[PDB]
Amino acid sequence: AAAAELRRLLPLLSFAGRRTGAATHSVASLIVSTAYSATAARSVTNHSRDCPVLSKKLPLPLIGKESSFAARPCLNCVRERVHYVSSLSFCDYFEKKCAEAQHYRNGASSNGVVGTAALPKLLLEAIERSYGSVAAFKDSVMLHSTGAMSPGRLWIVYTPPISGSEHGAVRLLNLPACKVPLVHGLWPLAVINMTEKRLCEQIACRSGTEEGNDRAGNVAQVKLSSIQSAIAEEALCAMNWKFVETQLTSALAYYSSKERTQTQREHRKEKEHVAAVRAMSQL
Amino acid sequence: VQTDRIRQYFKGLEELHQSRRATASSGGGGVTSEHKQQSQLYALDNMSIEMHRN
Amino acid sequence: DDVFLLFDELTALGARPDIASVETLHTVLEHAAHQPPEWRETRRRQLVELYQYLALEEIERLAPHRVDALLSAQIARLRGNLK
Amino acid sequence: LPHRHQRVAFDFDDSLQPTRAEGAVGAWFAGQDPTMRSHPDISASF
Amino acid sequence: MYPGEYVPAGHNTLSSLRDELRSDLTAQSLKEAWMRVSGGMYFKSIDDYYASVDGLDQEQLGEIVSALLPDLRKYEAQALVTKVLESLSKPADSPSRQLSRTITADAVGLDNAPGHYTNFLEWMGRMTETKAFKTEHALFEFSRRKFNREDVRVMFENYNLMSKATLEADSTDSYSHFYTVLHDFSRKVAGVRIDPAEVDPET
Amino acid sequence: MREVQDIPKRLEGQRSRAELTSRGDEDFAALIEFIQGASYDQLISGRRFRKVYEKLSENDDMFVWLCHTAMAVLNPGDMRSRLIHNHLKALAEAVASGEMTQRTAFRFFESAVRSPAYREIAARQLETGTATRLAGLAAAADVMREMGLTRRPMSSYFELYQRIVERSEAMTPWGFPPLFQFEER
Amino acid sequence: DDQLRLCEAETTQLRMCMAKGGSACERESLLLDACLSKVGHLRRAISQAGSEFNDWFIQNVSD
Amino acid sequence: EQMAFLDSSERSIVEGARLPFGGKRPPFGTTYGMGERISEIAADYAKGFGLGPHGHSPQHDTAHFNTLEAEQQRVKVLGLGNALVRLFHEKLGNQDIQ
Amino acid sequence: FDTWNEKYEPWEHLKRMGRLAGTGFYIPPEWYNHFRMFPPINHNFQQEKTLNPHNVSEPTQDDTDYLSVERIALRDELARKSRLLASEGMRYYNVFWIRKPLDRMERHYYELERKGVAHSVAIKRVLQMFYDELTVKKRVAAIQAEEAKLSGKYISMREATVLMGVLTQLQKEQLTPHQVTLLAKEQREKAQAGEAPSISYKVTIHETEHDSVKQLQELALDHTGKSDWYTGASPV
Amino acid sequence: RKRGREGWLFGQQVQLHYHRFPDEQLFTNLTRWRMGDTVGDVAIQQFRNAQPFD
Amino acid sequence: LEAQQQGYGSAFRVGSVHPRLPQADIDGVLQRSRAETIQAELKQLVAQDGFISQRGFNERLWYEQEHHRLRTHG
Amino acid sequence: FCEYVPKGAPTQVSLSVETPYGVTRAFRMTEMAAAAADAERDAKGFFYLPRMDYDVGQGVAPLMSRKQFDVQYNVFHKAAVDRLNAHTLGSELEGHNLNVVIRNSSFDASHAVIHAAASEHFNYCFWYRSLRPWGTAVPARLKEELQLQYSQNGTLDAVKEVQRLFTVAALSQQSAGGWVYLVWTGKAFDVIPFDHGTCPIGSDLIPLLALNTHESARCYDYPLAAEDEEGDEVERFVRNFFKTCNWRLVEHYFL
Amino acid sequence: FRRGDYIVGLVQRANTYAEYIQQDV
Repeated sequence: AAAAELRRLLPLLSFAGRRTGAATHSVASLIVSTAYSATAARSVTNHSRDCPVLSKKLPLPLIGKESSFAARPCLNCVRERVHYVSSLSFCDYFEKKCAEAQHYRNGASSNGVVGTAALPKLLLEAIERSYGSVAAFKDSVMLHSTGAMSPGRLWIVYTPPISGSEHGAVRLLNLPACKVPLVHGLWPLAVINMTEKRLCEQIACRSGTEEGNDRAGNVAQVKLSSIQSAIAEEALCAMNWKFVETQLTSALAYYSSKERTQTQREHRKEKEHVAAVRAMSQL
Repeated sequence: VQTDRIRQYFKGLEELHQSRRATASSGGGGVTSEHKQQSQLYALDNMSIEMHRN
Repeated sequence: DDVFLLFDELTALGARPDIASVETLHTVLEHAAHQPPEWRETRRRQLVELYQYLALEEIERLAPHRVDALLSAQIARLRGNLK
Repeated sequence: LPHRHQRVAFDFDDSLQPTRAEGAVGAWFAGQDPTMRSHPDISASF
Repeated sequence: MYPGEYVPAGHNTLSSLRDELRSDLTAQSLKEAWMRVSGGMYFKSIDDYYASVDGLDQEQLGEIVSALLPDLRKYEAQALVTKVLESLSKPADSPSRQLSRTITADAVGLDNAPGHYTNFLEWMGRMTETKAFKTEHALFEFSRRKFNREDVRVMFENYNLMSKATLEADSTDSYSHFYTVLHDFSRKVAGVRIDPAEVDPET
Repeated sequence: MREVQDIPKRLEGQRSRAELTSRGDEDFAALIEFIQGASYDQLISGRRFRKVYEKLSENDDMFVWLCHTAMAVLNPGDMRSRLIHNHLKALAEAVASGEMTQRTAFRFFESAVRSPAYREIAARQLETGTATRLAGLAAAADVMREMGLTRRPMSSYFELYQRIVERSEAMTPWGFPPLFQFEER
Repeated sequence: DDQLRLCEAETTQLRMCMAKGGSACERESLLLDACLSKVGHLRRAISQAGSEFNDWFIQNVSD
Repeated sequence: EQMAFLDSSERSIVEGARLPFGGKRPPFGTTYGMGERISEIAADYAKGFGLGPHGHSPQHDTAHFNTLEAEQQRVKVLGLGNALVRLFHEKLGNQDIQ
Repeated sequence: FDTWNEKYEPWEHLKRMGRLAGTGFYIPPEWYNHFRMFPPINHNFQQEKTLNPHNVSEPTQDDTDYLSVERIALRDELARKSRLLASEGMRYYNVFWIRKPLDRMERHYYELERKGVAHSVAIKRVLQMFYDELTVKKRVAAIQAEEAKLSGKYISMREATVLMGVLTQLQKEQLTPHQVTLLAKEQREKAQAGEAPSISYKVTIHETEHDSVKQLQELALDHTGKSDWYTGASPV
Repeated sequence: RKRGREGWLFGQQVQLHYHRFPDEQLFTNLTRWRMGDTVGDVAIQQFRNAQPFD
Repeated sequence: LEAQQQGYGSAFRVGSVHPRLPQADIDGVLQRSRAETIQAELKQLVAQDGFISQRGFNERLWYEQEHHRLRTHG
Repeated sequence: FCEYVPKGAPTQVSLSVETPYGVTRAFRMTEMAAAAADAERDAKGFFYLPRMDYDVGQGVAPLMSRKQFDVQYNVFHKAAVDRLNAHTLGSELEGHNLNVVIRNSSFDASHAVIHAAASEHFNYCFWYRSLRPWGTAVPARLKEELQLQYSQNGTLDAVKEVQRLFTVAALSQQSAGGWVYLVWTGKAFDVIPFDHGTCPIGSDLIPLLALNTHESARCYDYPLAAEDEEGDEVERFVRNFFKTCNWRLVEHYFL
Repeated sequence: FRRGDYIVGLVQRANTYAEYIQQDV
């Protein structure tokens, strides 16, 4: 449902580079173009005077609904509303590409012993390179499941630096409601759904079966640790690991690429230069 | 003496940042104008000649 | 502008400005120049009148004690400040 | 005053003198509380 | 080593300034970092610090932190200044926080502890900050007779100066007028003449 | 004569009655009679100050007794109990008004009829006999709230809390030599 | 029994033979007096520590 | 009850100071037992009875209600009111019912 | 010293007060009104009469250590090895209702004993029952260190130096609130817009050490300066 | 009867204890408890129950 | 004065605010939640958990560190 | 006879509508309920579920249902406690009232676990306090003060502005994973959007109203309207909360 | 209530003795 607002809103901001396309504007790159400076700069950027959100008039999600907002857009929060919605589509699509694309019968169709035990070898080559043993990573997710300040999605990301084909092969990372670790600089291999909405709908169904004889009952003995380990085990069992492998190959493809080192190598020459004329012109 | 080696020390630190303040501040509180007048001149506490017979 | 009214009253009631008391003003006049320049220029000339009087009153204090080092040290502060 | 192990007027709340027996008595309290380590009146050398 | 006396849990005594900066905001790691970064400035209370910076309001210090930390909002930004200032000194109180200490402690309500042990630990200490303590605290210093003749004059001129209307306005509390009649002495528990020249203007 | 005899004007007649109805806050009037020693009319008189000490320390004979029963009787039992708390309010009625000397009052509270098998029930919660005070001091301070001892409400909780902390410093803080536990020859 | 001053006997002895070379005892200004300034507080700490004791055992131990 | 439930013209207000003891409990050991019997008599008429909410007598040895004014703070935050009244009295507004 | 408190014994009062009020010519005091039916204990005798020290007759003042010497031996060995385990619930005051890990684990020690474990091994293991329990509790602390620090609303130590590194600058170098107002704006620029013979140029602005919110979005682009470097799949 | 209540160690008439109650040093530190003054104190942790040597 | 007795300072020839943003700590925060770093935190905890009798500076207890130099000398 | 009965069972005269299978099957449910008095005694912590004054057997009036109140009170909030009760022991913050454990644990990396749950503990606790089921009218002592500030010369937009200001404050909670408070900032009332794990107490302010934006606050009842209205049920939510608001409390803490 | 319980009055808001907060201002 996120496509509606983007094409409704990307005409506002010009600094994107692409817009009003069939998501030809890479909505990921939007989260990499609209970044920390969208939200983390809410105080300093000082939305242009007559900004409604700063006057606490128009909610940040519904700037687009107002047309007069297009007459004088709030510069940064536009990127914000662009940033957030873009992430929202991103997590969904990845959630879909990982779970609404889980139709691959990974084996035994089981919520059981598999967890992380039957998966492609390269990850097993990469997991044990980071997580010591595959069993350890099987329970570490449970900890990234149980432990979360705000209930959020657990992600998997790769960290480049060491070229010993070991570094950051897998790093689990849970995050708040709709932040995608792109902005942190981390290639999100796989995403886990531990969202608040997903859990509460799991609460009612497992709450009792009842046989319809005694009475309509309600339960409170459930501890969050179980249900939050119940889903995290189900999404680890029904996970689409080949799609993950596709990510890992592509994720490694970037950091292994010469052009990456090159695009960084072209950039400082581009950065150091523009900083030079500054010192020269001021004298 | 150990505990006292601490108390006698930390005052030695706080006296600095106090005495430093008079020289560091923008002409901050140094010798007080009432201190210049009333408490400067020789008395039993300040530079007094001998307070004992013999 | 309110501060340079205060300094006038306390001296009107009888108090004398001392060197540290004047550098208080100089610190306000130098840094807070967001006022139009003429308002500075009445102070930038009046603030000098203090120093020139302050130094004249400064030497008469250290006059008889035949101490030139402190005297040269006291005027040193007064010289840089008017620079 | 007569000392503890030689007294014939036992106080109201103080333990009266313990019994004397060989230490190997743990088995004789089979059916009692299987966590009772020792009875505070069974003494080895009293 | 006294029996029953033990080194605190995890408080590594054998630490030094030579050792690296501890990675935890605690009572001991901060004041240790305050030794290196700040030297030796160890104020008694927070407003002792403000006296050093010569009149800087908290919101002003709340400004500079908002720059160093763009993520926090304004009223989140000021909170940091209070913390670090209250960490290195005795964590202080305000008539707003003396209400804050109530709202958090009243919200939880009655505890499920065996004898409501916490609530008593709360309600007892609660009374100690009430005016009706500084008043009674003064009386104990009054009965112990630590004042001089100069104070009696000051207490007395506090009594003449209060109007009978204020008495019935204070006799309500049954403690408040004692705070006034003992105003100066309540604080004194905590903390060469130059005549005009009389010359003949004529001769 | 009344001060050396320690007796107020007894309820002789209708005059004396209304003499003792609207007395008011005796704690403050004494502090006014003394503080006025600095006016021109009179000089400060120790005999007037001495009058204050008793007006403040009427109920100290009682206040001293509570710091004992709470902070010196280890394992008093659950003072939250109406049974135990009533024992105190009854005895607190006796230390104040002087019906019973402190030492006798103490030996009542310690040997008050508390519980059947009281030693054994304690042996489960209490290992070394000692017990917690913030349950006791809760009830201890609660007595002089129930019994209208002082006009100032905080005087009760204070002089309890203030006597303890000063006593918390001397060696063997709590246990007293029973010869000197209270006023005695 | 705290005979504190290690500076003391230096005067008390070497003055007995102060005809050693020839002079008065001007070194004692450090030894007999200034060596107290390092401990003058410690002596005050002792007395009150001892005074609280003479006050203490009167409360319980004394007869 | 006189003050806020009646108009200022027709309400008799009894002052406290003019009362015999000032209207509050006298200090205990002072008044020959005159005041103590009053509050005692007062409490003897004001003590409760019957099975309360917790399930015991108000004078039970273990179950103690009104711990640190919990029931007092309970009513103080709930508010003895009615949504039905709150709506109606809003809709009536300034006008008098008459 | 023999009858030092017999005249003040409670019974001797209530015994005497019994026959006093019984005569009907002595209005009984308040206490005897109440202690009439709650009479004190029968067998609470002074040591001054029962000439035995161990006779702890008073039921309330009773002092005794029920902890078996073996248990005092056991719990001391577990405690002394690991301060954190000993001082779990007693760091400021003994808490009634929560259970102390020492207790819960000293319970495990008995089970390992009866399960065949020799003492020396049981102590090494049962202590680990804490160190694998504190593991997660201290691990999760590092897990929720990410969610907080990465969110940016929480300050680790490295940024805590800065605040005091600034706070020290205030009193060490007195800044008029006017000057402080600039230190707000002049630092916010370096904080927001900062970044890491005319000689070519210095070590200057093109490589600095300060961290800026600007630098963050650069550290999202892998130094490419383009929105599109992430080759992975994305909504289309 | 001549000696009276006495102690075997040095005739003391009270049992030796520097600290007895499990929450004494807490209660005297009440003001500093609610006000968070004693969050990380050591003297209230280290010597809460320090009792004299045997 | 700085010129009369303090005059011949400089015996030879007598006559920053840097702020540092939290999230910028990229690599440090990442690794420190893995076991390899946590087990290091916990093993250190094991070391500083035995009943330590010191409670204060063994150099302030000069009779201790001046013994610790003596072993260090040998 | 309320003490002996398990934590939730009913208490009344049996209508004999239950057969032997009706009873014995219930008895087990009473039996396994004893596991509470075991577990609660072994899981007893320094912090706890704060008891609700208004009885919540029926769901909070119009705002919430009882199904929605089982989740937050009995499942989530407890899980916000269990974290704190667990992590407080061992830390120097062991055994402290909330106002001490909040600030001391506030704003630091490692301690964030406490500041997460504790600052949430008070949060969920205050959301119970703010809800009086059928709603109460704002006392005049406030209806004058709210009127002074939040009507920019309007026709008594005292609460009317407050309502909207919340909806903008809640919609601004773009995460939909935070809290919303009407805090007294020492000078001015202003609703502040609060992220989960951070309360206004950590911000030193005096909170007055608590409003939950977490989905678990609305998850079961409110998005039903959203699935039929397609706009913002959260707007429909906020408009319904003030039919249950408690200005009576925010009067006490006003002074 | 309705049955039983300006600019000048505003100033007073901001027996024998309370007469002067009405009067003396």
